[PDB]
Amino acid sequence: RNMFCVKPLDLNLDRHANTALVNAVNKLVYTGRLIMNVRRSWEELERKCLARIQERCKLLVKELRMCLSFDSNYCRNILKHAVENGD
Amino acid sequence: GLFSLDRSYEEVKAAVQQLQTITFRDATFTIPDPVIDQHLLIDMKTACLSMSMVANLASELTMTYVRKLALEDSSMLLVKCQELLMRLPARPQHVSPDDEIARLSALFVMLRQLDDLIREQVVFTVCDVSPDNKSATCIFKG
Repeated sequence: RNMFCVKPLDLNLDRHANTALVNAVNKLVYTGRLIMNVRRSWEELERKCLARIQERCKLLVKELRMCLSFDSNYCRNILKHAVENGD
Repeated sequence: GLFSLDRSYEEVKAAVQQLQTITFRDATFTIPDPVIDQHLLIDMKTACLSMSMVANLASELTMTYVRKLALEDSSMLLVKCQELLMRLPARPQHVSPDDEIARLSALFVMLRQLDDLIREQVVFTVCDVSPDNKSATCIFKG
């Protein structure tokens, strides 16, 4: 839900009742699943926002296609640029 | 040799009489004047270095074997060996037998290095004795 307040294991996951290899791999899979979760949430939000700005710019340039002036053609020409990258 | 360091002389005179008799095989023997010299000193140095190195060489399991054993076992051997120690389920820390082979091998070297201070030389292996024990045919001569 929120991918900026990283809270790395507020409570401990260690346990004497098992092998040290098991505790080490449980700590590793906690860290790995956390990293995968934060990256997948990030890139899903980026994909959603890129899709939204693509839809909005295409709908705006098609809506601006009817009127023709200096202003309309200038703003159309600004919105002719590609949006697929972050920069 | 080892006891007579840094201690009083009355302890030494009370310790020679506790450690001069030997009741081996229906006979009492006494050692003529055990006296500390430089040879006993260098033997003490070799002994203490070897046992220090084997104390360092002890693994995580062989020092706690009797400590884990003496909770559930009951035997006159274990009781008689426990009282010469101080007072103070669970998990082994890390089983790594690839390290334990090397630890046990070098521990065997250290145990042999402690051992050869009292096992000087076999010079005869007795095969058959005379019945009055005045003689014995034996091998390994030389």
